[PDB]
Amino acid sequence: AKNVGILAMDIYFPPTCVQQEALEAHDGASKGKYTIGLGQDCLAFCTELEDVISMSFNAVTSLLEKYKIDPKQIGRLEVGSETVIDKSKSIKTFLMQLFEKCGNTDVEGVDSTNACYGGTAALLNCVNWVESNSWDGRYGLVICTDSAVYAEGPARPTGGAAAIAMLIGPDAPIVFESKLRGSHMAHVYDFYKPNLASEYPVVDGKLSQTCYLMALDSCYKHLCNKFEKLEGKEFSINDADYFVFHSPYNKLVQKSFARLLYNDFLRNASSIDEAAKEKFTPYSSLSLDESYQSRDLEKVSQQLAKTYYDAKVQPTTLVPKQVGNMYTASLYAAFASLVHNKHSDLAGKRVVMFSYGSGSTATMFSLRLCENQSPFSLSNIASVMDVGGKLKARHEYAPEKFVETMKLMEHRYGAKEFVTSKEGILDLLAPGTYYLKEVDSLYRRFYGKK
Repeated sequence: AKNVGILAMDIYFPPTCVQQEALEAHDGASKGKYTIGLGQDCLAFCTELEDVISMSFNAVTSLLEKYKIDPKQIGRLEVGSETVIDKSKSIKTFLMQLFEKCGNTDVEGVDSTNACYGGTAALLNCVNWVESNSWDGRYGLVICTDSAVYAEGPARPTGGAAAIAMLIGPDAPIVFESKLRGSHMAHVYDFYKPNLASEYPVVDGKLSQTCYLMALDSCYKHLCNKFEKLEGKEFSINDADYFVFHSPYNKLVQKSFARLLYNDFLRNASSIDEAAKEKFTPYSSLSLDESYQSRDLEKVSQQLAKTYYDAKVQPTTLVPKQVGNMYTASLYAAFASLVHNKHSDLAGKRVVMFSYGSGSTATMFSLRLCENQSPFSLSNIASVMDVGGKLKARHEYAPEKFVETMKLMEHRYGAKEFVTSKEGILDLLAPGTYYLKEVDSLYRRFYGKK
């Protein structure tokens, strides 16, 4: 199996959304608190008719369909999600209905979990499966799916929902540079969900910033070390064409890329020019511990990174800014944004990906993009995903109707024995979309289509 990586991708997000500007006004918030301070424009959200299962159905069926993939040709199916539906029965098992109809039940894979990192863990397991002695010559299929918008509180504007499906196989247009990565994992209580009966997390804002930056620095350092062994030169921001990040909100993306410039400063890397050096020098006496909480450092790193950001990062932001936090699918939606925006110039380029999940688990890994024939080509991936079209076909909710919907979702969370209400909503879903009809008295969920 040569050149293993991503062959095909498709993406689903709910058409129902709320504009961040309007939400600012609805809340008691000063203008631009969300659109500038978070860097977020719009928030897609599941109504009562949509959930992680239904969104996965849309994305996988669309992928299978538009790339003309025989479902019998899937040898492994894996799911990343932090959205808990059952404590025992995996989301993977639900998705198997989509293969049973073909009689394809000999399929490896289950669910991977750690916060926003589960989709990455699955992706890597699937790539490793293709390269392994156990590979049977069939495709791997990875699903990242998540939905959560807190009905109340300060975290409500940072919600979102999507499912991404990725077909994995040899001879790919998107190739894993297998040795060029670094991971960081640790036992921390930065952000976790310890109360099984509620969606509210315990958050330690203090620890969480320290944890995320520590993971990012550490992944970058490990990847740089690997690069130095591989290519015999020190890595800098100049050695990749694009940097793609886990993108819960856009401001964190800006800070993340800027932190990489600071790292380059510390390593006296060649991305750091004359003037940049002089900008960072006042901060050369800061300890690492000190570096994580310095606002002044943040702003200078931001000033330095500014020009590189528009070239290397900005094209990865379309979907996350228009949809919101997609949790496990976030990084892959940023990547999908990149393909949408730059497909005709991506052949030959290096793309660095950074995946994070609180608790904490993180990996920075590198991809090389390649010219390939359709249907497994960058151009055909951009065409199939139709991100432009999906964005044009959205339906805006007033913040009012949005808040009522979130209260409704709060009511249906971990609940049994109800029928969803289709009146006014089904009209908004595109033709062929899966939706939740009812959850019976034994918590069993039933779906329709269209």
